Amino acid sequence: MKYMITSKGDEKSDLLRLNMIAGFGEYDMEYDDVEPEIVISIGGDGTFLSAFHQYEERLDEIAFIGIHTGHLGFYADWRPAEADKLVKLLAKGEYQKVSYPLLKTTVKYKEATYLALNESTVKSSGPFVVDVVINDIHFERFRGDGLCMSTPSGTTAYNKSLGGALMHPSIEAMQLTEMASINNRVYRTIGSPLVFPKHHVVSLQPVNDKDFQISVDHLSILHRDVQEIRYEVSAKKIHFARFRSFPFWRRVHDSFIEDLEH
Amino acid sequence: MKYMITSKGDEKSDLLRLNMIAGFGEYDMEYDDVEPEIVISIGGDGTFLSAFHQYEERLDEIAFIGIHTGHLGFYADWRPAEADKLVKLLAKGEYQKVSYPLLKTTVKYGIKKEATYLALNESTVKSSGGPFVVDVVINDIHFERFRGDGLCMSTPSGTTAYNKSLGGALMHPSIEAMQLTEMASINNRVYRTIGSPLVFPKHHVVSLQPVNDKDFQISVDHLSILHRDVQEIRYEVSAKKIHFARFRSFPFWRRVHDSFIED
Amino acid sequence: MKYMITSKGDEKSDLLRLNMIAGFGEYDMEYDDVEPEIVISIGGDGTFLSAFHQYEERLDEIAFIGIHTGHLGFYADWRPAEADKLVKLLAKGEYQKVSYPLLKTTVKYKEATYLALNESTVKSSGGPFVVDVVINDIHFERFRGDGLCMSTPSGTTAYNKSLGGALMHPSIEAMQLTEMASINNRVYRTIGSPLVFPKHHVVSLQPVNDKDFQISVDHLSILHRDVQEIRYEVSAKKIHFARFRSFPFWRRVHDSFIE
Amino acid sequence: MKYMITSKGDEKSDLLRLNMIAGFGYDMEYDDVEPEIVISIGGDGTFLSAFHQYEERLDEIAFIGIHTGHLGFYADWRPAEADKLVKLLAGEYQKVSYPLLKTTVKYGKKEATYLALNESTVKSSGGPFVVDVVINDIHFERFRGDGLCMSTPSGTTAYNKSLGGALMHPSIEAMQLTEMASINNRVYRTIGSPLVFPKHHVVSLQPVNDKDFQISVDHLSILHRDVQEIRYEVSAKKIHFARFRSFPFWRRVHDSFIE
Ligand SMILES: [N-]=[N+]=NC[C@H]1O[C@@H](n2c(SCC(=O)NCCc3nc4ccccc4[nH]3)nc3c(N)ncnc32)[C@H](O)[C@@H]1O
Ligand SMILES: [N-]=[N+]=NC[C@H]1O[C@@H](n2c(SCC(=O)NCCc3nc4ccccc4[nH]3)nc3c(N)ncnc32)[C@H](O)[C@@H]1O
Ligand SMILES: [N-]=[N+]=NC[C@H]1O[C@@H](n2c(SCC(=O)NCCc3nc4ccccc4[nH]3)nc3c(N)ncnc32)[C@H](O)[C@@H]1O
Ligand SMILES: [N-]=[N+]=NC[C@H]1O[C@@H](n2c(SCC(=O)NCCc3nc4ccccc4[nH]3)nc3c(N)ncnc32)[C@H](O)[C@@H]1O
Repeated sequence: MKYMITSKGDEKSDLLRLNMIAGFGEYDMEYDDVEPEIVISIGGDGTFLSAFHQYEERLDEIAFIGIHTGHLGFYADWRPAEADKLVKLLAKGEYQKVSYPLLKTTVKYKEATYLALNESTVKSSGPFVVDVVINDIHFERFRGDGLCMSTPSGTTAYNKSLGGALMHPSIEAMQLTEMASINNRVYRTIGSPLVFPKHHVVSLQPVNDKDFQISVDHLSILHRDVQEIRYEVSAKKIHFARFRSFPFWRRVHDSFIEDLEH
Repeated sequence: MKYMITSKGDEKSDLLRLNMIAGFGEYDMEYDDVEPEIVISIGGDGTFLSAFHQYEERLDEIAFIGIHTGHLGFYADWRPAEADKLVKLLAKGEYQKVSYPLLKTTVKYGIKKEATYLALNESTVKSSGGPFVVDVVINDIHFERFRGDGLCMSTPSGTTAYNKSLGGALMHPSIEAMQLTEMASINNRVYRTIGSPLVFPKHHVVSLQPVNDKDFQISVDHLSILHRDVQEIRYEVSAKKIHFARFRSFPFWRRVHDSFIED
Repeated sequence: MKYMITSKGDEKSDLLRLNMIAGFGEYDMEYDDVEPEIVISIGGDGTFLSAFHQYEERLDEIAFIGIHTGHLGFYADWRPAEADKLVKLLAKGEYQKVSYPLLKTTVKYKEATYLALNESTVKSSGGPFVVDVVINDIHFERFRGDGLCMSTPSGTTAYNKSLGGALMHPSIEAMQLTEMASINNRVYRTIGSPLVFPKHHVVSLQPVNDKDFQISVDHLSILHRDVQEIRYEVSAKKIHFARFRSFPFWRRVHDSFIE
Repeated sequence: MKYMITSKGDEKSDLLRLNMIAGFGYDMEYDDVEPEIVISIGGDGTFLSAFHQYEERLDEIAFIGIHTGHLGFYADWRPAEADKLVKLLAGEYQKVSYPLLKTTVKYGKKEATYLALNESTVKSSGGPFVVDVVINDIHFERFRGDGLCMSTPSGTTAYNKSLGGALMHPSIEAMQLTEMASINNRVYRTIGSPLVFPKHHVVSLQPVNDKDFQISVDHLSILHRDVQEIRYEVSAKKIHFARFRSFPFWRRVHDSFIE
């Protein structure tokens, strides 16, 4: 079937990319970059995030595959030495598909919609002060650096560094974590990370400042005259192609704990 | 239908209990503390915790109701003044049922029989005196070697309890999962731990296996007893769920708001 | 003696400033913004930091007084109405001096020294922040996250607290280093815990690849390019406060975060 | 001079112990009653016992730590260097002193005083732990949770570390307070952040309802009934180490947690 391969930029990612295209030359797989069914990412998680947003409009007919050139990633779980096996396994078209939940970021000032794979942070452009609304009701009023709404697969990313909990991707939910919150007498926050299920809307409403630095995954720009920032578990899901059992907790173990065989 | 009422023990709770019983008497409601279909807890979350474990063999045929006599609890929603409105909505059967996930705790010993436990809040494992050292095995795969005070596995509804004090994340009780939080992990070179709380879905099994000491202080909610000659402690989301009689619409996040932020 | 008064810029601060100078000249008080011995800050903690950075060269000859026009701060403690008796006591020279430790920040590439009253943070200029933490000419860890924060004892109740740092009394001559979203994994293992360093201890931050950092000293943040080394140590200079009443540090902490 | 050696219990410690004593068969006499030099073999736990065993004469005793297992913060030296320590001990060495924690327990009778090398903790006797934290005769917060930990500077790398506390260099004469599973709701509001108190500061823990507490001092933990007040302050007494080579505190922290 149709496929394509993305690259990080360095010689290593480019060389391996050309190798796989050559390998698929002995199989009935039409190389296409405008309408593929199998997107392969070579490099790191950042490279995977780019490939996701590059084809976020066709997540329905695309199974993503990750290859890490450097250290082991959570989206890039295939080794460069296993590229030969990858080509032969991809040829038959035999693979189970695994779907991960996504985050729907809606900004209201014209309504814009963004799909997050890892997280969607909201900072200020001075002091960051907003009001957290959960399903059309007041929960708290945040003051600090910002807020981070993470996906299950994204819990191991920025969410982890912010003290958030690690959540298995089989769970369809989203997690809200604080970023350098100041818990004084005036601005009281929950402190603890908050995990929201489907059909739950987290609305971030401004207090006095309308300019907020809204970021989505690997993309961070400045939005102007913002009135409301909505968050909910998107109906859209990213599909992966598995040929080998590589448990999510193993990837967590090999990343943060230890990797004895490497 | 059959029902029973549990009381905290104080005057206000016992007083409210007697009047509710008399209230149900004016309808088709039989008092039965052996096989109740409805269990009403009057007091607090701790009192509600006792009522749960009192009928943990009949959770499939029981809809629980909580009434707080003091401060607001996550299980005891109803106000004592709403007891009159409660006794009538129950008699008519004008209510829906909501279910929260539970935690299954299996304790295996040396070959003596294993013992299983259900938790509404959480289940914790600590040492019997010295250092607490266990191997955390996730789905038959080793994850970390833990050294510290203990480990806490919490239910979704139990996240607002001991879990939160330990730095755990607050989960919505609709989510079928379980959360593992550390209790003062040394987290060094020899005993490297994840640090972050772990949220496990259904059909996932967390195995705690002894390294040296085989005696552990195992706690389930309010109950905490010493277990000797332990070879394995298994955690997994139970297939059994606790059922709540729903009348109003009290948001879980509002209860969190009223308890930790402001009321 | 030779004094001066700084203002936030608002109407309330400027009015109270003029109402203070008028009562100042009523006594033996020569206004001097060149050789001051008493600096009165009117506004908030942010206004106080400005008054501090305005006279870093002569900190050993100046006693500071903070008056909050807005909310109560750890520096601006005096009330807008308590400025009446403040004029009298300040003229007779009865106040006691209280000294707080300061943080020295040196950027290396000809060096560039900075003094901080609250803290000094180092973040990346866009990409990931990866540096090597060197304690006393010995490597301690390789950090990868949003950045690091070296806080003064008096600055612990500020940004340091938000980052999970500890609150230490300003009578302790030390500096505290806290992490900013450390990834803390295999190849970038970090201590996690906030580190408190005494005097004569030097914390050197060294780049790995990118040498462009967003160095921030208190209220200002400069995008330093071509950075080779960032050194932190407890400065020999200390800020002096004119003590009139008795307002305990832990009491100020209680009023802020505990209600 | 007079000396003595304590053992952990395992064969690795007792065998190494007997080998060292034979090495002083110099002008060194084995005296466990009035020693001038105390050598601990095993781990930090073994060292703690040796400390409390000779807390009567801390001013005239230099301690040496040897770890048969993994590296400790008090048990510095590896058994491979045990021989070189013998020749060096028989007296070319300096003396390093670490601060200690004084714990005072009042009842409702007399009072009890204890010295801690690592930390002192106070927990409940079964139910919820609820106390009032009083700093210098001034109320600070009403704590509710598992307990509170007051740690020495050298004890920060122990229980304090696991509780999310800050790491302090043992040259800083202070004490650190950390929380144990604080519920931190609207009725029981706590600071959350660890608190570092200097000398001459008294932290008083006062009961609210229950007066029975599980008070621990280092490795010892006993139940105290009818407690009226638990006072914390930096002790005037210090523990003396016999410094041989140069093993920095931060390097020792690195080898424990970073590696
Ligand atoms: N790969 N990539 N590109 C973007 C992804 O990086 C992840 N991320 C980020 S991006 C948010 C940000 O403000 N970064 C500021 C500087 C920075 N970016 C980093 C990216 C990776 C590791 C460290 C970083 N520090 N920060 C952190 C952090 N501290 N620890 C861990 N992961 C982070 C985040 O999930 C984002 O999706
Ligand atoms: N006064 N003044 N100006 C500079 C002071 O800001 C204090 N600070 C800062 S400055 C870092 C920054 O630029 N953060 C972006 C969002 C922000 N800026 C703030 C400034 C003051 C209070 C809260 C802020 N949040 N952040 C935080 C934070 N999260 N919690 C607490 N205090 C913070 C810090 O102590 C510094 O000395
Ligand atoms: N060695 N020795 N024995 C006494 C010392 O153990 C230190 N400690 C303690 S004692 C507190 C306690 O009663 N914990 C429950 C059982 C326990 N003891 C331990 C000792 C070392 C590591 C883990 C432990 N868990 N806990 C912890 C902990 N989690 N991480 C690190 N160090 C701890 C404490 O500093 C005390 O001085
Ligand atoms: N009856 N009854 N209640 C039992 C419930 O107490 C909750 N819990 C516990 S029980 C564990 C324990 O033995 N802790 C030390 C003594 C204790 N018990 C408490 C009960 C409530 C609040 C604080 C407590 N401290 N600890 C804590 C804690 N630190 N913060 C918050 N909640 C806690 C836990 O969810 C358990 O289900």
